[PDB]
Amino acid sequence: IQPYKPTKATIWSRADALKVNEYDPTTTQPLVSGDFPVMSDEVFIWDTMPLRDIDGNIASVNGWSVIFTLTADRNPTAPEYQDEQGNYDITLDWNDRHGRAKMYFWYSRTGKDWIIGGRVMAEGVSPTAREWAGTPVLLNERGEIDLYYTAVTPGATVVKVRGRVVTTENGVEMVGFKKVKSLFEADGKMYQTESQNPYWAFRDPCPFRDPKSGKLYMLFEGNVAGERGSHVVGPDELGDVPPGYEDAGNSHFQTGCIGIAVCRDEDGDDWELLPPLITAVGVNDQTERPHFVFQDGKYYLFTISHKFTYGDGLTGPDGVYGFVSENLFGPYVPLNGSGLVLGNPPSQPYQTYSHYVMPNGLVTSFIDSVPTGEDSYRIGGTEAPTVLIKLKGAQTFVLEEFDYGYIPPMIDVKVEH
Repeated sequence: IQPYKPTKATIWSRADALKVNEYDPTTTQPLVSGDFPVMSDEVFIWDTMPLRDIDGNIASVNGWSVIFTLTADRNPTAPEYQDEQGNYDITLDWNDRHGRAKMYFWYSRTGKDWIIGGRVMAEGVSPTAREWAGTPVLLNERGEIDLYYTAVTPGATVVKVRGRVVTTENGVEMVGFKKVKSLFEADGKMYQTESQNPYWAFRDPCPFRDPKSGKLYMLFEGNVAGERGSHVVGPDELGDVPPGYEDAGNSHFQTGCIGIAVCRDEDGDDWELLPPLITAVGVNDQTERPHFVFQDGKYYLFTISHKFTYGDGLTGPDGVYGFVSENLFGPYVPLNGSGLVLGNPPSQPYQTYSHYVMPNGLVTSFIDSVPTGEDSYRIGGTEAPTVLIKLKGAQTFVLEEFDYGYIPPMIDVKVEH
């Protein structure tokens, strides 16, 4: 016997969070311009999910880059959205996107200047009208794709649906996404359920093949199991806080975690829930969109979070946070000491969201709200400038800004059917 340390969740502690610096130029997203272009006059987009293989490589098909987006109609003539003066209020329409979300695809041979493709699944295919985020996995040279996504209301279930990408020299179609299969939902002993918390999270599947073992696994956002309000911020959740910073307040209401499941097969058909990789009790309620970059034989685990969802007595920016380990199952340590990788600038604290760090270092995000004066602002619902970061040991560094929605491929796949 070679004894190994047992797998345990890594705790993102209150003490770690006290290190978050909102004013670090190496970990701040570049300022979005108030004159940003808008990709569609018919729909809003937000969470953007590039087509990729199971190993994480961003993929084009016959030269076409492809992205999937959460999408919602714009409703400029809806009476519900007319203000006291009879003028459309975009903010109300934008805020209502989540309740009407559906998956679209877009394509381009340049990795930008995206051409809209429309719905991936015909209306009524999804068991839930709300289609929340996940990952489109390109499977093979026939163009078969497994779309892993979150079927929301009733409940929140990780699901997948098979279909195919078909290309011509003029564009791209998504065909045959007809049969949605239930994979798993929160269990109540590891991950919190709706019964335990009406505000529970269970979403954002990120399947991957582990580069070391070759086994399939999948990340997702959850909350630590237990009745809402029953969690305890104990010594390990508090961490090594400095004098005067011992009060946890009511931070036991913040219970985010990064979950992981394992597949019993190579096809991503039958999955088993494992205990969480990272927990943030007393620190943040929302560790969204967990995803990996594998680099230098290490595991870089990124998650997106909000200022608003911080534990009582803590703060930090909206943006991307992350952790690094030598091993899939930990232990992880916070990048840059605090966990913060790329925060929104405090002068434009909601400019972007739902970042996705790709293995080439490029980070894509969507534009939310950009100030244009002391009191005024513009809504996005369109892609933000891509920004390059460098991962170096337990540090990250922001390097260079690229065009709006620039998502170049890492591989090209020749597809025939």
